[PDB]
Order: sequence, then C-alpha cells, then structure tokens
Amino acid sequence: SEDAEQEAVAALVALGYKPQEASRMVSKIARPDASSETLIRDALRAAL
Amino acid sequence: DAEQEAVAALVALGYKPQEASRMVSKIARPDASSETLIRDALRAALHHHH
Amino acid sequence: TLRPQYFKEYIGQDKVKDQLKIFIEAAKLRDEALDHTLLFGPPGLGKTTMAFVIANEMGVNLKQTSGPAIEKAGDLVAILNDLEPGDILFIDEIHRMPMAVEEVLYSAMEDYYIDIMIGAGETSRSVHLDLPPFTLVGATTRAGMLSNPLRARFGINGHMEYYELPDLTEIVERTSEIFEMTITPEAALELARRSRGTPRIANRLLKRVRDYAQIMGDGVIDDKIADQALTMLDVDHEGLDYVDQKILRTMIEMYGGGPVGLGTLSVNIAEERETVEDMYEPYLIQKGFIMRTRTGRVATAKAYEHMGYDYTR
Amino acid sequence: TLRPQYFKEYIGQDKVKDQLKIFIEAAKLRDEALDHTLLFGPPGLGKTTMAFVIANEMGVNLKQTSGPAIEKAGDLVAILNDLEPGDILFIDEIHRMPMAVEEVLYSAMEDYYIDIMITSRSVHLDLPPFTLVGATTRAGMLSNPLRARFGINGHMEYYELPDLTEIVERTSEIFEMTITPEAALELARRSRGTPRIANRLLKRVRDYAQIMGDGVIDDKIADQALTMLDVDHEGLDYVDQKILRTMIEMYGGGPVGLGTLSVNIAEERETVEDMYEPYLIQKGFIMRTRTGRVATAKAYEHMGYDYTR
Amino acid sequence: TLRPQYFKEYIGQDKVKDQLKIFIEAAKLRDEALDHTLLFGPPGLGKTTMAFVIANEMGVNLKQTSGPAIEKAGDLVAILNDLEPGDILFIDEIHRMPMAVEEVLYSAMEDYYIDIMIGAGETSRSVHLDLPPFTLVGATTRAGMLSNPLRARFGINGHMEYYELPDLTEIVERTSEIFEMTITPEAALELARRSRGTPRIANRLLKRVRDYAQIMGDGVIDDKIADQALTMLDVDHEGLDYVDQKILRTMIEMYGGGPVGLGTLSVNIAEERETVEDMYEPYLIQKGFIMRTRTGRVATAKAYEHMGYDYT
Amino acid sequence: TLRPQYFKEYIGQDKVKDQLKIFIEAAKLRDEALDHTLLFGPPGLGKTTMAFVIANEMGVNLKQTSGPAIEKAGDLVAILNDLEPGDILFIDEIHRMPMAVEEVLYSAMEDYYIDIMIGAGETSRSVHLDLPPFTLVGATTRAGMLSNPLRARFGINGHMEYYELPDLTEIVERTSEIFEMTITPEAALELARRSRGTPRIANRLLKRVRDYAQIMGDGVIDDKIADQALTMLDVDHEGLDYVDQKILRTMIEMYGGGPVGLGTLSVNIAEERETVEDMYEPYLIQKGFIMRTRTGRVATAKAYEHMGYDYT
Amino acid sequence: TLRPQYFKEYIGQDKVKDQLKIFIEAAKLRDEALDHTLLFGPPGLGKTTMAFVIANEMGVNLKQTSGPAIEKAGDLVAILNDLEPGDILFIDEIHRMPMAVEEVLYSAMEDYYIDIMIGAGETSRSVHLDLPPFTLVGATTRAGMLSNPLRARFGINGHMEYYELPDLTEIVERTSEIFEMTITPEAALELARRSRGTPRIANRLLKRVRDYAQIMGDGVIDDKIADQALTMLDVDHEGLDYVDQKILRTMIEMYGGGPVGLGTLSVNIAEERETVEDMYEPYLIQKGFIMRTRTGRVATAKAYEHMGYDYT
Amino acid sequence: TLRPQYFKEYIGQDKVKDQLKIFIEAAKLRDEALDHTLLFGPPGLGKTTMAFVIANEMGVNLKQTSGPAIEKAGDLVAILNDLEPGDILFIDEIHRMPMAVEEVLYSAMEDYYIDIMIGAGETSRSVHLDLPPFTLVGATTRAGMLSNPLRARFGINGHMEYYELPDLTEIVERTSEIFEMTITPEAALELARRSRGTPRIANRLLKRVRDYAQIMGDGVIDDKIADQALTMLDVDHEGLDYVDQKILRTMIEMYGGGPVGLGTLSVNIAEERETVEDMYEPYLIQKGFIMRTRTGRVATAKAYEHMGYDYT
DNA sequence: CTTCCTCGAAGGTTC
DNA sequence: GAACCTTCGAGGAAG
Ligand SMILES: Nc1ncnc2c1ncn2[C@@H]1O[C@H](COP(=O)(O)OP(=O)(O)O)[C@@H](O)[C@H]1O
Ligand SMILES: [Mg+2]
Ligand SMILES: [Mg+2]
Ligand SMILES: [Mg+2]
Repeated sequence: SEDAEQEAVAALVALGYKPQEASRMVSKIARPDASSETLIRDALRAAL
Repeated sequence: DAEQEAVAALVALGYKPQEASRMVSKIARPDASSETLIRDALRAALHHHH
Repeated sequence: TLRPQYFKEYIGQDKVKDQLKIFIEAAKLRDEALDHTLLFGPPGLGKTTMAFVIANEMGVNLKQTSGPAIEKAGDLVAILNDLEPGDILFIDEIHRMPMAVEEVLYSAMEDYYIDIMIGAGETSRSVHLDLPPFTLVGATTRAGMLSNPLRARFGINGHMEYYELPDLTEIVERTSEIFEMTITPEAALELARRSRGTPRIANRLLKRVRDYAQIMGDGVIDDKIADQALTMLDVDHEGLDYVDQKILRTMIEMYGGGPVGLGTLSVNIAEERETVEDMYEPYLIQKGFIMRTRTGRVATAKAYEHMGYDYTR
Repeated sequence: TLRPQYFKEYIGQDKVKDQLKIFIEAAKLRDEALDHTLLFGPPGLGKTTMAFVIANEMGVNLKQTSGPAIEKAGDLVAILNDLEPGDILFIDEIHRMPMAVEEVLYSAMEDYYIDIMITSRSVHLDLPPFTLVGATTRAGMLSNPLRARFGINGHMEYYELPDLTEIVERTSEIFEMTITPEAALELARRSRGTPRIANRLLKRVRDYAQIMGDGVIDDKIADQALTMLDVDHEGLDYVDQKILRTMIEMYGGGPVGLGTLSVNIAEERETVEDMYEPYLIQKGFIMRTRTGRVATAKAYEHMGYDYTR
Repeated sequence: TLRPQYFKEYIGQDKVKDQLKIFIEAAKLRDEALDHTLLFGPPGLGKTTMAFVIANEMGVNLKQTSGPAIEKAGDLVAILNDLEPGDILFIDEIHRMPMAVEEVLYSAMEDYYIDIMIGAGETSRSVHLDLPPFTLVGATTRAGMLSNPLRARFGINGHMEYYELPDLTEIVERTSEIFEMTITPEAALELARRSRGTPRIANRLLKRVRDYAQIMGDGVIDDKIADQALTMLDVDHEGLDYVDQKILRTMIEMYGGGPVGLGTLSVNIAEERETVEDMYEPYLIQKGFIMRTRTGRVATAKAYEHMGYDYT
Repeated sequence: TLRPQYFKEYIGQDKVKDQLKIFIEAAKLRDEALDHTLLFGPPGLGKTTMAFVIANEMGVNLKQTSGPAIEKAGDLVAILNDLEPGDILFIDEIHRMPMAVEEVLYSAMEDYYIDIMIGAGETSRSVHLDLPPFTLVGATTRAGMLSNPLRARFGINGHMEYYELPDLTEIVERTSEIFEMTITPEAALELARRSRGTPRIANRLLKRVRDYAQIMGDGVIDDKIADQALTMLDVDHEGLDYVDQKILRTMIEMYGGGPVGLGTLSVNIAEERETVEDMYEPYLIQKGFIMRTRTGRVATAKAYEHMGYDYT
Repeated sequence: TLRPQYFKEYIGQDKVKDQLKIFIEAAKLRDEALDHTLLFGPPGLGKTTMAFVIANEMGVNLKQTSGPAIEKAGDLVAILNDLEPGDILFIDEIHRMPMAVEEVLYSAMEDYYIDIMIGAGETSRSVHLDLPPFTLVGATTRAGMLSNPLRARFGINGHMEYYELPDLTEIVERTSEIFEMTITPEAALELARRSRGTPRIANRLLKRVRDYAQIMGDGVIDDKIADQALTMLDVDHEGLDYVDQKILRTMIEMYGGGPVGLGTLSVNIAEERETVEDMYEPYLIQKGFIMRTRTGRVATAKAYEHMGYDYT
Repeated sequence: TLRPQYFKEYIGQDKVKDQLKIFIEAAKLRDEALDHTLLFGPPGLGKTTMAFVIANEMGVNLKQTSGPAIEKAGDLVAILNDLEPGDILFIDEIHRMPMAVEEVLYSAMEDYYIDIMIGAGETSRSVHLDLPPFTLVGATTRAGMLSNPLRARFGINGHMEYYELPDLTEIVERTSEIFEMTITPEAALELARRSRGTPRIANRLLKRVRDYAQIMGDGVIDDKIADQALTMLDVDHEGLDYVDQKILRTMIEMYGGGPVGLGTLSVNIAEERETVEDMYEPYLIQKGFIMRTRTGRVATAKAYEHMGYDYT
C-alpha cells in the first residue's frame, strides 16, 4: 500500500498542498488497501 | 571541485541554494565532469512526458 | 415574480432568453450536456439570477463559486468531484482566475478528464481522473483580458442589456407587493423613467417615496404624492441630480459650450476632479449630453434643447 | 458644547436636515433600522457633526472608527463582531480603506453575513440589523459597487448670512462674551460661508478685546480688531487684494497667465492656483479663459476703478 | 480531430503551403535540419495546426511549450537539453516570454551552444555546453511586437491570411459530415459568406444552426432555414456581430459619423477601451468601415449605405 | 548668538510680531495652550527663527522633528503619546508628510484623540488614545501643497514679508558684533542695499567682505575697503550680478528693448532656458527692470537710466 | 564561418576601415587600449561584424549585450567587474538604455572609477571602485538621439553607408562560395540589385534560392531561375518588400498621394511607428519614392509609374 | 597627469581662482573649515577638476560620492555618519538627487544636526545626530534644477567661463609635453581655433592628430601634418562640421540669405526639427554666422566670406 | 497606484 | 499666409 500512499500523497502535493498537510490529509483516511485514485478522491471529498 | 562549479552554475540559472544542493547532491559519479554533471542534474529533474 | 423559477417568470432580457430556450430544448433531445456558456454585460443586471433559471430549465443542480475564492488547483479539482452528471458550475468574475488554475481547466472543459503529472526524469508518471459531463457557466464584466485559449472553449455567448420602460415598470409594480402599499400605474411609470434602467436604482427611489407617502400623506402612492416626493428629491424627469444640472448650466452659461478643461469646471462647482470624472460625467456621456476632446469637454445640441436654452452653431 | 446635540440645535442645511427627519421618523414607526447613509461635500460644513445627531435622534449607541486605522480584513471583522441590534457604525474618511477591505464590506451591507478566509482559516459570521454611516470629502474615490449599496445620500451646501449670524451669537455665549447684533453681522460677512471660519474669527477678536479693550465686543472694537487682521469687508485677505490690484494696474485687466501673475507677486505657482484662486472664481471676481484669466466688472467696482471694456 | 495532418489535406494557404514544401524536401535532400520558421497572422487561421503538419512531413517528434510557461533560464535550458537531433520545438507567443530568457535563446539559435559564465572578481569562468541540431518554430499575432534582434534569427517568414469563399465552403461541408449534418451546397455558401474568413467562426456558427434546424425545422439545413437562423443569432449579412453593429449605429445616430474620441465611444457603449481597440477595430479598419484620424474615428460612406442611412 | 531669542532682539516683521504678542499674552491670562500656528512665506525671512521665539516666550519646552523623517503612521503615533501638558511640537517642512499620515492629525488637532487598532489577530481592537493639551507649530514654503482639511484646522496663519533698508542696516551692525569687527555705518548701508531684502544674503556678504578685509586689508571695514571688496564680487549698487547685467545689456544693444522671446535671448548669452527663467528673471521683474507681455520681454525706462543709454 | 575575420576580408566601408586602420595600428606601438568608438547608421549594414574585426585586430576578448537587456544600475556594475584588461564591451542600441543606467557610464568612461552603495541597513557604506582599462563600442541608429553628456565622451565616430552594386555583387559571390554552389556573374548582379543595398538581405535571399534551384531546377542558378525564384517570394522586380507596397498603395488610395503624417499612416497600416521610420522610410526616401514636406510625406511621380496608377 | 593639482598649474579661470585663493587663505588663518561652495557652468570647462584642486590646497582628505548613487535617506545619513572634522564631501551631478533626500541637507548644511527615527517599533523616538565641521562641494551642469532653499545655503558660487585663444593655446602645449610629442607653436594655435573654446575638445583632437603624425607622419606635429590630419577628420578652419557647412550653404544658395523658417529649412536638409535647434544652431548663432529675426533667421556677411560667395 | 512633466494644439500679433 | 510667442489641456511613465 506504500506505493499508492506515496503516489497518491505525491499527486495531492502536485495540486499545491503543503507536504505536511498533504501527508496528514491522506494519513487521515482509514482504508489503506484502496488504490491511489480512491485515496485522492476520498481525501479531496472529505477535505471539502 | 566540480561540485562548487555545478552548484554555482545552477544558481546562476536561477535555482535556489536548497534545490541546487539537492539537484547536484542527488547525482554522484567521481569520473563525471562539471559539464556532464550539469547535463545530468537537469535531465534528472525535468519531467519527461508523452 | 422577483424570485423566478423558469424563463416564463423572468422579466426582460427577451433576446438572450429566446436564444437559450432553443439551445436547452435541443440539448434535452440528446443525452448531452449544454455547451459552455459565457455571459457579458455591465454589473447589476441579473447574471446570477439567470444562471439559476438555466439550471431549473435543465432540471439540474447548481454549484456556485468565484474566481477570487479559487487560489490553487486543488480548490477547483475538489469542487469538480462534487458535480453530478449534468451539473452546472457557475464561476463569477472568471477573468480574475490565476493562470496556475487556468491551465488546468482546459482539459476538464475539452475532454472531461484531468491529468496530474508527478515524478521527474525516469520517475515521470501521471494519474488520470474521469469526470462526469458538466456545463461551465462563466460571467465576466471584462472580456478584453480573457486569453484566447480560454475564449475558444466557450461556445455560447450572451449579451445583457439595460432594462426598458415597459418592463422596468413591472419590476416596480411587483416590488410594491413585497411591501404592502398600493401604487397607481401612472405613478410607477414616473419612477421607472428616472431609474436609469437599473433595477437596483428603482428599488432605492421606491423606498424613499414610500417613507414620504406614509409621513406626509395617507399611506398611498398616487400620482399627486409621487410629484411631491420627486420634488423634494432633486431627481429630474431624466434622472439628473441637482449637481448634474449645475454642470450643464455652468458650461452653457459661462463658457458657451466649451471646450472647457476638467480643472476649470471642477473649481466652478466646488468639487474634486475625481468626483466629477467618475460620479457624474459617465452618465452624461451615455445620455449623449457631453463629449471628451483633446481640448476639453464640450456640450452637444441635445443638451441645449433639454436645458431649454436657444442654440447656435 | 460646540457640537449641536439635536436637530433643534442644528442651524441651516434645510435640505439635508428636512430629508433626514422624514426617513428617521418613518424608520421609528416601523421599528426598523435606518438605511445606510453617506455624507459628503466640502470641508467644515458639518459632516462629522451630523453623524452624532443621527445617533441621538435614533436613541442608539454609536460605535466609532476611521478608515486610516483599518488596514486589513482582520481588523474589520473584529469590529463587526461587536455590533448589537440597532447599533450604528460610523467610519470617517471612508475613502482610505484598502481595496481588499471594501469588497468584504459591501457584502456585509447586502446580506448581513460574512464568510472570509483570514495559518489561514475560514470564519463565518451572521450580523444583526445595523446601520453604516460614512463621511468623506472625496466620494468619487469609492468603488462603484460600494456607492450603489448606500440608500441615502446627503450633499452639504454653504450657509447664508442669517444662518451664520445666529451661529456667531450662539458661540459667543459659550465663551461668555458679550456681542452686539450689528457686530455679529460684520463677522458673518467675512466668514466665507463656513462655520469653522466664523468660529475662528470670534476667537481671534476675543483675544484683542481682552487685551486692547474692556472684554466686550462692540461696533468700535470690531472695526479695530478687523483692521489688525487685515480682512476686507468681503473676506479678501492681503494677498487676495494684491492679486486683483496687480491685474487691474499692470495688465489692464488681463488676460494673463498663471506663471506671469505668480512671478509678479513673489508667490509659488501652486500656491496661487490651489490656495487663493478658488474663492475668487466662485465669487465671480476672476474668470478663466483659453488665453488666460481676466478680472470681471465686479472686481473693478470693489477696488474702486473706472471700468473700460 | 478536425485538423488536417498532411499538406495534401490542408485546405487553403496555397502560398505558405507551396513554399514550405520546397524548403522541407530540399532540406531532406541535404540531410539537415530545417531553418528556423516564424508564423504570424490574425488569430484562428491555422498557425498551430500547420506546426503539426511540418513535423509529420519532416518525420520528427514535435515538442511544445508556450511563452508564459517559461519563467526562468533553467526552464529553457532544460527543454533544450531534452532535445534529440532534428527535433522541432514549437513555442506559442514567442514574443510574450520574459526578456531575461531571450538572452539565452539568441546563443542557441545562432551558435547551437550555450556558455554559462560563473564567478566574480578574482573568479571568472564559463562552461561551454553543446546543443544538438534543432529547429525553432514560433507563432505570434503581430510581427512588429517581437524583439528586433530576435526577428533577424528567423530565416523563413510565413504570413498567414484569411481564407476565400471556395475554401470556406469546402471546410463547412467537411465539418458537416463529421457531425452527420445534411447541408445543401447553397446553405454552406451562406455560412461561409458570414463567417468572415476564419475557420474557427464557421465551425461555431454551424454548431448553433444545427440546434435551430432540429427544432424549427426537419433536421435538413436549407438555405431558407439557414437565413432565418442567422437572424436569430443576430449576425449581419456581412458578418458584423452584435457589438460591431452597436459601434456603427452609435457613431451614425449620436455623432453624425464623428470625429469622436475613443474614450467617449467606449463610455457610451459599456465596453472596456482595451477591448474595442484590440478585438473589434482591426476588422472594421481592414474591411474599410472605419478610419482613424488625429481628431478621432470617422464612419466612411460604405458604412453609411450598409447600415441603411442616407449619407450627408 | 546668530539667532535672536526674544521679541526684543527680533528686528522687523511688525505685522506678524505684533499679532503674536497679543495672542501669547491673552493665552497666558487664561492659562491655556496657544492655538495652532502655521508659518509660511519665501525662503530666508525668519520662519524657523520665529518658531523658537514663540516657545521661549510661552516658557515651555520645544520638541522638534521634520517631515522627511516621518514616514508611517507608527512614527506619528510614537511622537504623540510622548507629549506632556502644554508642550509645543514643531514640525519643519511639514509639506513632505504623506497624505496617508496627515489624515491622522485631523482628530488630534480638533478633538485631542486618535483611533488606534491595538493587538493582532483575534486580539485586534479599536481604542481611543487621549492627548493632553498641546500646540502644533508648522513651517513651510509650499503652503498650497497641504490638504484643504488640514489648512482649515490651523488657527493662526503668519505670512512673512521682505525687510527694508533701515531694518537690514541694523541687522548688519548686530551681526558685526557677533564676529569681532568694526564697521562704519556708511559701509553697513552699502551692504544692506545690495542684499535684496533678505537677512541671509546680508550675512553672506558680510562674511565675504570680512575675509577680504583681513587678507587684503588691515582687518577693519570702511567705505574704502567695502567698495574694493564689492568690486571683486562684481555686485553693482542695485544687487545685479554679472549675468544680470549681461541680460539687460543684450536686450538694449541688439533688440532695442524688445519684444524678445525667452529662447532667443538665452542662446545669445549661452545660458540655458531653465536657469534664466528660474534664477535671474524673477528678481528683474520683481524690481521693475523687465516687463512681461504677450509678445515677449521688454526693458523698462528704469533699465535704460541704469545702463546709461537714451530711452529713445 | 560567413562572418569576416580581418580587415582584408571585410568588403566596403573603405572610409571607415581606412581611419580605423591608423588608430588600431597606433594603439599597438604604445601599450594602450583603443579609444571608445561609436558606430551608427541604418540596421543590417555590418556594424556588429566590425566589432569582432576590431577585437581580433587588437587581440582581445569581446563581450556583448544590449541596452534594453540592462534593467537596473546594479546590472551594469556586475558586468564591468568581470572584464579583463583590454577587453572590448559592445553595447547595441545604446540610445535606449534607461537613464538610471546611463548615468553610471559618465564616470566609468572618463576616469575608470565607479561609486556605488554596498551592503544593507547598518552595513550600508560607500566604496570607490577601480575599473581595469577597457574599450566601449556603441551602436545606434539615431546619431542625434544620444544625450549631450554621453556623446561627448566617445572619442571616435563612424558613419556607415549603404553598399554599392560592385560591393554587393562580390559579397554574393563570396557567400555563394562558402556554400557549395555555382552562380553565374549575371545572376549575382540581378540578385544584388534586388537586395535593398543591405548585406543581411542578400545572404537571406541567396540561402533560399539555393533550395529552389536544387528542387525545381538544374542545381545551378541563372537569371532565368533567379527571376522565377524571386517571383515565388514577394520580392518585387525592384526590391520593394510587401510592406513597402502597402505603404505606397495606401498613400495613393486613402490620401491621394498625401501629404500625410507618418504617425497616422502607421496606425492605419497596423505597423509600429518606430519600425517603419527606422527600417523602411530611409530607403524609400533615398531612392526617390517618397519626398518630405512640412505637412508630411508625399508620394512622388516615380511611385505612380511603378504601381501602375494614373498621376492625375 | 592630465588633471592639474594646484592653482599654479591650473590655467585660466582667473576670476574664479582669484576669489577662491582669498577665501582659502582667510579660512586657514582662523583655523576653520571653508564655506560650502557651488560650481556650475557648461560641460567640459573644468568643474570636476577644480573640486580636487580645492582639496589639495586645503590639505585634507576628499570624500567622494555622486548624485545618482544616493537612492534613499538611509544612504545619505550613513555617508554623513562617517565624516571627520574638516572633511570635504564632494557630490557630483548633485541635481539628480531626489527631492525627499535633498531636503535632509537643509539642517546638515547650517545647523549640523539630523533628525532620525530609531528603535524596534514598539519604542521609537526622534533623536538629534550631531555632525563634525565639514565643507560640502557641489558641482552641477544646470543649477536651475536645484530648489531655492538649497541654493541659498551655498556660501561661495563659482561660474565657469569659456576659454580664449591665448589660454587655450597653453593647454595644448602642456598636453603635448605629457605625450612627449613635439608641436610647433604655429600648429598649437591651429588646434586652439578649432576647439570651440573647450579644453575637452582640444584634448580629443590632439590625440587623433598625434596618432596620424606617427603612423604616416614623421613623429613631429608640424604645420603641414596637422592640416592633412584635420582634413581627414573633416573639421573646417572654423570648427564647422559637414552639417554646419550644409546649413550655411543652403540658406545662401536656395533662399538668398533668408529669412527662412525653422520648419521650412529642416525639410530642405532632411534634419530633425529639434536636432537643428538644439544640436547645431546654438554655436552658429554665438559665433555670428546666423542671426535670429522676427521674420526668420538670416546669414550674415561673416557666413558669406567663409563660403566664398559674393556678398551683396 | 501617483506625481510630475512633456508633447501637442490654437489663439493672437506682425511683416 | 508664413513665422513667433504665449498659454492651456490631456497623457504617460518613473517613481
Ligand atoms: N562586408 C561584409 N562582408 C561579408 N559579410 C558581411 C559584411 N557585412 C555584413 N555581412 C554579413 O551580414 C550580416 C550582418 O549582420 P550584422 O553585422 O549583425 O548587422 P547589424 O550589426 O547592423 O545588425 C552578417 O551575417 C554578416 O556576416
Ligand atoms: Mg469631520
Ligand atoms: Mg527653516
Ligand atoms: Mg565631471
């Protein structure tokens, strides 16, 4: 899952979020097994 | 000696000291010249796309 | 009605209203979203209200935001995920969006997907996010500063116009039903003619006439009271304030129509340069009473026949 | 005190004073807040004074701040959070607020709610009914969207000799000076139509009456006191009288340019145009022309010369 | 995509199209890169589309960027290093990039190498870096806005121009096929006459006439229907838009043809002066509807008769 | 010392000096602060000197600063809040203060309070600061550069005029006792009449003649020494410099008195158009040697009888 | 390479070369730098090339920049600190360098010292620098647009004229010899006559005709091929450019030959005033197509007999 | 060196030297600093040179800066904080200082103190800085730009005149000795008559003739080598350039001596309107070749004999 | 975003 | 009607 976490967190940073806040945002998500697409979708949806 | 030159060249091109350090520090080759280092630090940092 | 739900309930704007009716009906005849629409016009005419009516006619939900409230790409991308299939996104003041976000909107508009490039060199990759079809509705008061690539994405253009006496009168009549006061049709016309064609200005005069009609009268706004109310206030039968009349009289009586400079005119009426040039002068130009020349302002023949002075070439 | 407290004490401004009485009485009858008011016009006419009268006539507690002091959105939000129902917020020199703040204020004036991102965070607040009062000398400097939200406009005008004469009599009793009816009119004529200038002359005359007199103002003391200050019976100062004299005796009435006239009186070009000429043009002693400026027949009669076209 | 991919498919621009063929094939005979090319002309004529055709005819991988996308020398230097021999680099709005970047570009185009000077005072050095052979293709809206010393570096100048009715009628019919639109050869000419020479406009009008034909008609675009639809879109028979008609009507009715100053005109019609002089005046001047004088704008006789007003 | 300290030692300015005597004495009988005074007029006439005299006569301490030093509201809010009851604040060159700062003085001068935002973030609040009674004094050469709401608040206005031959003669004798030199009364008048009515110019001529009298003479100034020194400086009996004479001569010997334009005359003397109009022309007109007309400059009869020609 | 290396390779400009030979040779007996030299004249005549020849004759390094590229006074100081003794600094378009920068050259050229502020805040201090001996070579189009203080410091001035047919003909023959090509003497003369008297244009055209003759022809250039190839381009039968045609074709139709001010003409043809007056007007005047008048420019009879109009 | 260092070596300017000698000698006897002095006059006459001579005669260190180097009040305060008792501060091109900084000198030049703001911002107060005795030396090419309150504070004014042939001849001889070139007195007078009375121009011509006299002369500037060299530079025997000669010829050949207007003549010579009036006309009028009149300008008899035509 | 200053037009006199 | 001189007004660019 570290591959998706690093990829999804990195893509979230590419959207302009700070590395610290971006790491927390995805770290705040529960499901680890879901792919990067789900993490970014759930992360931004929850952060709305 | 090429480290100070490569870093100074990248600074002259407008890279900040933080990134210029990381860029040159990420590459390592004792036989590389300051020319081939500059041609590597940038080629290693540009996002190639298709 | 003041709060409308369909194009049947929207007062005025008959030209733009007639076009959109044909486009919406055609889009409904296919499983397609309406093309991206751009609305142009001066401020205060109703661009926000029209965007809502477009959504109800489409039978779709409406999302609202603004250019200034968007500061990073993540802000816009997060909003797009909230759009259901066919949803409408309304962006006000779209001309102020920073280029860092503008470059991201092109693919969403053109292809309905976003690419998020990540990595560098040998690690270069990109993630792909599918988006449901949506209609972007933009509104801007300034078009000359939109980039050509953004302009080419919008396919439907609409131009707003100032309201006309036969319909601005209905806005007054309707507003008089929100308050609980009777107003005669002849009195309503005399207020509409002085409202400069803007609904916001017509509401202000109605409130002021209301206050007079219930302290100096029987609580009814008839033609007899409207004349007295409009006599206390300076507003003439053309909408000109007291200071507006003083400017025209000064130019005609003391300078023979000009040319006269901004500084020389200001010291005669006792006002600042910026006050005459930005408060009073803009309406006098639109009405056609003055012109600006390399040598100063000059009064036109239309002004002479309105103030009631004899004119000579 | 020098500042009147109620409309029953505010002399003049019959146009603005009459209009506000109708709007204040109607608002009370409906128990609603007064609409937003903008006061503008020349200096010294009564803009700041009227702002306090409106609060007393409404019977409300006045909150007070200024434009220059508010420098960031965080400042305005803090002030707005302190308002209670019916409170009045008065902002003097409103033309100085930053553009980043005007956009926040014209939203609050429309919908009575704020939602702004002030380490950044969003804050949302709801506001009770309140009235904003603004005063400015440079109304044309306010953004066009903000001017559209004000529902009442008050433009101030100069005063007449009967209004200023009564003001001088009122002020004289606060200083506990004795003044005659015909001596007051001699100060009103010279006050250029402005209350602040009429109050200034009374203070300068009182100083002379106490040292060079018995501490009482009369038709004889005023003659001497006004000769020392060198103020003509039309309010012309020493430099004002010198300008008209030079024009009539060296250029035959003009036309003459601003530069030539300035060098001949030993004054700076910007002092004549910005400090002395504005009153001479409004009274009709001088006219501006495409080729220069000329003295009118009114100046010849006042200075005592035989007019020749 | 709608755009063509080879010269044998690109409609119009016969002059530009014929010149490039000779230079492209001649360069192949010599087995060397093509000279730097500058494309200029009004917006929407096909400048970007041509850039892709050149790369396909040469048989090279196209690389793209734009003037605003380059912010520091490292950006340009990086892109130039990622090139392969013979690559074609296309740069939109080559006149918009910052002046500090141009200093580096001048060396590359002329010498094919860059030499980064480093050190100060007692220290002073420079690193000499070779670049592969390449070709720069630039596109701008005005030729005179570009920095004069840069213009001398471009060997080939290609001036684009408005299409004629035969070309526009073919483009309109071609597009109608993609959309599966039934259009008669006469109606296609009606839209071409009113598209005022720009393919981008002709395509946009067609998309709007389709909707009208599907409701106010039987899905068949006849000349009789196309003419009614264009009056609904408020497009004149000469192609003057709503804004263009508003300008001429105001000059004739409120100022008797002028002269009138730009400030007065731009305040009467609620439009920004920056827009009037940039987006609308150029077509009215080229088509001879308006003339500019030191006293202001003036309406010509042609305009007086077109709008339908008796000339003085 | 070189600056007077009491109205006894302040020669001239009868109008301004007489008014300030009454206002100061009346303020003392009521035991209250003096009203706000604005001093303005030409350079070198005694503005800064009078500011220190008023402070001594009132018997209070003087706080001094200048317009160019005050750059932001934080500075003014720091100078204020350090005042004690009855202090005098003197700001020189008050016309330089930014207008964004002048608007802070409106409340302080009229009502002795200011509105201060205190704290930061959620702690930001507005509170009144209350000032003790005080007198603001300002000196400026460009009174017309101040804002109308500010000039309206100054309660006393003092305009400085030029001196005359009796007053300047006494000033020269007084200064001749600060230095240790004997000066004959006849010589003192000869220097006064050449000092254009300005005390600063009279002191400068005395210093220059002192040097000559102690190097080329016996250390005493007499009609013989004074006339020799004034010949080296080349200043005539009317105060005309070397170039002033060259201008008048050229007008009378080449143009017969004029009319002549400024440009045509500048080239004949090898001066430049801005030096002649700003340095030399002002005193020639103020003293009646030249007259300005729509057609050009003209020399008056008074100039002919000075250069010795015939007024034909 | 194409660019000449020594005076024996530089063709034409005999008047300038003859003078520079003497001064350069004299500057070699004594061990000193060459005086600051100013070159001026129309664009494209070969003045940047001359700078390289002087540097190679002196045996020193040449650094290059341009006026518009220098943004602030700190930029020029950084350059001057990086010059070796005897180096040559070439500054193009020196008349457009900002005033804040030009002010620094006055001291540097006359005395080889510069005064500048170093450090910040409490560390700020003034240092006096020493500049090693160096030569400044300036280039400008407008000999009279430089300020009076700058023009007085240049010790040598050179005016560069248009080339004659014998000179241009040989330049075409030389350029067609660097490239592998064969051109007949009659073709060289025709191509030179068509080249606006400017070397840059002659090279650009020859480089293009090389392609046509290699594809559409026999691989050799002859008058028959030159006349055809020059007709596929826009070059007129007497060298007028397509922009030149718009100018003449506008004045004769929109203004009846004139007179017309070049300001209003430029905005009606959609060309920048500066480009048309610097590049195109000088040639049209020196060849009799346009004549000057106080009211503006007027089209001569020579234009009517060229464009095919009636000289009514 | 080229610049003289003592009043014995400084040729000419006797009126300025005579005054400065008396004032410097008197200042030393009292053991006090010299009064502030202002040097002004046309370019190249020796102002900057005199400023250094004064420092050598007083026998003190000279501090140096320039008008365009000072950007903000912080710089000026820092410079003044480094002063030592009796130091001389030279500010060249003083007219370039910004007004807000020039007004800081008003106190420093006569009260020797400055008002500064200090502290972190929580606590901040005004304080008087106190300066040691110093002498400010200013030099400017145009004094009309200095504000009236500043010019009044300078105690000694020096106005530079042009040089005469006797004095200018000695400058050429002195310079020939430094170059170690022999020059005949007959030739030294031939260069002086062409130098327009300016030392800078006489040095420039002598350097150019020195080169020619040794590359193809025989190492001696004889009466004939000078004529051959000066003919190559195209300098007439009155110092007229080709442009100056063209003007006089045109007026005589095409207008019979005039009167002719400025706009009419400019067109007949293809010269820019302001160039003729600012660059060329001033010297022609001063020497008497041209005369301005109410109906135009006329060429005098002097201009006839210089060209060889028959005056009538 | 603001103060300054310079480019430009036109009224009036004289031969 | 060509040439000079003065005065006003709106830009624009360097802070
Ligand atoms: N006399 C000459 N002989 C050979 N080639 C020349 C000559 N003069 C100019 N050229 C060529 O023409 C071009 C001139 O460009 P350049 O010297 O930069 O002109 P500019 O300096 O006016 O821009 C160069 O390509 C140069 O090689
Ligand atoms: Mg107030
Ligand atoms: Mg002072
Ligand atoms: Mg110097």
